[PDB]
Amino acid sequence: GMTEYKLVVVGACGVGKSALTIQLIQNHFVDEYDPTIEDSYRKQVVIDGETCLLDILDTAGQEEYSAMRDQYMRTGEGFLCVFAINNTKSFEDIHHYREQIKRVKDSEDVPMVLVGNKCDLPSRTVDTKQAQDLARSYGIPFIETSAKTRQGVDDAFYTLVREIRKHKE
Ligand SMILES: *CCC(=O)N1CCN(c2ncnc3cc(-c4ccccc4F)c(Cl)cc23)CC1
Ligand SMILES: Nc1nc2c(ncn2[C@@H]2O[C@H](COP(=O)(O)OP(=O)(O)O)[C@@H](O)[C@H]2O)c(=O)[nH]1
Ligand SMILES: [Mg+2]
Repeated sequence: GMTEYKLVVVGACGVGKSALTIQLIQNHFVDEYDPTIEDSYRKQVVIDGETCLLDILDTAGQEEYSAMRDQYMRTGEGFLCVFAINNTKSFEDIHHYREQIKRVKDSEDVPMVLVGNKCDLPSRTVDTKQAQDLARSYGIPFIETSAKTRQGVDDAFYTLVREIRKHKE
């Protein structure tokens, strides 16, 4: 039976949670995506030779009950924590997101990956070393991505699957 990995993409508004998710799934870059739209996507991929199904929730601004969000929080196995490299505040927000994840799973050891998105942009205010230092502190990988050019998009989600596989075994 095909293994499924339940992934949840989190981070502050505008960092590119949706654009990352839509790029991985539909192979195009979206200029606007309703920041209030929270949806789940599936895709069949092969990762290190294992055919498997990514089940991804793109979190958003939800003042309303989502039965589907409840299930991904309860049963999600890995988190993509996204900030944007031209948004210092979104980088400062990461710690908040990591603490929420630990609380949701009631553990210090939750599979997650730090993603620095929008690295196609020149106006960079969060440098790579800051992000590596934070990732090293958390004990998690750090990947630089561009939802616009596709740089690191497969790598970020695939690295997350690999962290989940290690968590299992
Ligand atoms: C621009 C709209 C958008 O993308 N968002 C608005 C809501 N966000 C938000 N703000 C603060 N705190 C959180 C915390 C969570 C969260 C809860 C539990 C576990 C993991 C986790 F990330 C989420 Cl999903 C969104 C938050 C950002 C998204
Ligand atoms: N240049 C550039 N723009 C991006 C990138 N990712 C997202 N954006 C833009 O940033 C805005 C916010 O993206 P969105 O995915 O809605 O952020 P979200 O609220 O976290 O899901 C959108 O207009 C995207 O077109 C990127 O990697 N590079
Ligand atoms: Mg969005």
